[PDB]
Amino acid sequence: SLPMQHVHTSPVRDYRNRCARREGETVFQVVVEETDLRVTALAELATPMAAYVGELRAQLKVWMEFQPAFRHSLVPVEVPEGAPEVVRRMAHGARLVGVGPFAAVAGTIAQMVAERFVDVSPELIVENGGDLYLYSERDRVVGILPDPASGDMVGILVRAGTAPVSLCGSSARIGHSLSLGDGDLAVVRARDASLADAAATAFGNMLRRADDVAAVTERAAQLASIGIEGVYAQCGGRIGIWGDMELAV
Ligand code: NA
Ligand code: NA
Repeated sequence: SLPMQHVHTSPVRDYRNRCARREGETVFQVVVEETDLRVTALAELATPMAAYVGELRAQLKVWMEFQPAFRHSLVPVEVPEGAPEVVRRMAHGARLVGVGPFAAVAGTIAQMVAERFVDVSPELIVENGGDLYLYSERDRVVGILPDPASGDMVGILVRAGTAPVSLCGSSARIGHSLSLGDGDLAVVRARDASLADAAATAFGNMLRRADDVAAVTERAAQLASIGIEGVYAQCGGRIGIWGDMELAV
């Protein structure tokens, strides 16, 4: 789904120094209730991946029973050391940009699923709605939005060697207004998907009019020291880009 879909290219860089074993990439869907993943891997992992997602989901359900204000908080929430990993990572990402833990759920799940299986699939792309986690040794292009006029896809380049990384977008579907120029969208790049996902929410919230685009790229630049690597912001015909954001068309 757009935004954040792997788009197939032949790479200019491909630091896999062997390419025996695995050039064959498989693509499958992991669906567990309302968590819906699209995965590109070197092995067939749908089954163990659904079991793992099921488990992360159970932990959140249990944590929500214990901390009733967690699910709908619009502000940072304190969590103890004994809390589940998924809960702690979302809470931390949300606290860095001053939003609620659930603003980081989808990014957190994509990165954790990816971390759990990268050992058996060193090429691995986990797409969770508008959030995407990538491990890779070649150039990869992550599609953001189509250009209706051009007739084709606009994406962000993740150069070989720079993954693992998150690309997290402020909207999950398109959209209905969502295309190049048209419709509000923030996309955030960071190693920590909890931060990228919470930031995409914070930046999304701040995009109300054209003039807000500059407030987002400026704010993203302020957040470089806590992990923010780049931002793409679109609103009201204005497009602003900060940091490590090279577009491929
Ligand atoms: Na997507
Ligand atoms: Na978010």
